[PDB]
Amino acid sequence: ARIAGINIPDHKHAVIALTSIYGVGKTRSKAILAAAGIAEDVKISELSEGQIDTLRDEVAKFVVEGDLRREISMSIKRLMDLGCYRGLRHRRGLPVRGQRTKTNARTRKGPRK
RNA sequence: GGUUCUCCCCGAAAGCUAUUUAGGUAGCGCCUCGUGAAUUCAUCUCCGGGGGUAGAGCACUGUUUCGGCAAGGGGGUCAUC
Repeated sequence: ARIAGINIPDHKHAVIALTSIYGVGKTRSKAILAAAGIAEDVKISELSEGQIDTLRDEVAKFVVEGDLRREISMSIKRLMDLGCYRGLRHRRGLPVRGQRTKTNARTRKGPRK
């Protein structure tokens, strides 16, 4: 299938296109392939009649899609409700990694203006 | 501006329209003289009408207050935005 989340890309290797499965990435790809006992030399283009099962099965074992994107974003407000550092820093846009906001932090403040 | 004898009858208008017209003039309206015509015309009563003014009203068009108060809120305090 195209499974959970619309589209699975094709005209490229199986592992690759599996990285484009909104919560599956570099490792996590070849880890499903290893599981499902199948190659990456073959593309997804070929979509095996075996691999077709394991698509939904192994992405069903991982927190992915809406499920993950829920939980994370539920927790950005969780701390926010409790007067946490991690909390308020999200509504100023600020980091939590001790980064340079004397100079940098132009992914947290947006770019130079 | 002035415009000269007499008697008798009826008797206006200062409105409208147009005008290089607005103190002019023309037509009409209104007067007069004559000739036709009509229970024509006029009034009044009775009978039938359409009316949007006066008055009144506040649905509508706007406008005004005052209670409540569906919604908005300016405004303050607080948070996470």
